[PDB]
Amino acid sequence: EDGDTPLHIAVVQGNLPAVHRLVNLFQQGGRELDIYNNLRQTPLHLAVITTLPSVVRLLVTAGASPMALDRHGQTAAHLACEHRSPTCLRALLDSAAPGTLDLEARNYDGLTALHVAVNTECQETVQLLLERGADIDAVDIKSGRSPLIHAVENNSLSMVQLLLQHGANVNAQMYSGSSALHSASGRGLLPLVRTLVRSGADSSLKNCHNDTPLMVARSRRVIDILRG
Repeated sequence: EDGDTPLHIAVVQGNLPAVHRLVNLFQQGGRELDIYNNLRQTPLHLAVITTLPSVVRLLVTAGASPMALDRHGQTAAHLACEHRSPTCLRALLDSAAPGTLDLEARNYDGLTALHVAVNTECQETVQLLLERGADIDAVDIKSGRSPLIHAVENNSLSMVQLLLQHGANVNAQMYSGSSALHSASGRGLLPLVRTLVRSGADSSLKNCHNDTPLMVARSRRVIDILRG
């Protein structure tokens, strides 16, 4: 019955025993576990949102799909990252059947789980995604920016260091042809300029305006770093 979502309720109330009972009942009647409420959430979405790793494991092992989309096109993985929940992300990645979970999934905004994680600057979720195969250079359709460029624009030295550590292309360019270094240089983000240059950033790379990171240097201190 419409407005009847007993499994959704059991999840939000954190009642694992009830969830188990209901999962058994659903399976006996051929009912899908990926049933939507009026917010377009499945019970699995709710398990991640509530931060219940044990429930996530039960549901996924029982056949709930990690790829079912919510209202904003978020997969379970996307939701674990926006909720800064490494344990739920771990539960999902460990429980999913081989070949059923794709970390390159794009939400309606166009972002991967990695983009979302970097934006929260949660080091734990970023690390785990990267260890499990997430494409570190993936570019979302909206901005054409890699996670590294996102990190530089957010002025997060931690994320910049973490991504470079994991093999990120330091010379990736946006639609306009600007790189991470153009951004750091133009804004005078000294610690970032130092980190990018030592990691191999190309200071001669031209954008669509024909500008190089050297030409947009905000101050003499930046120029000094760029030139060594």
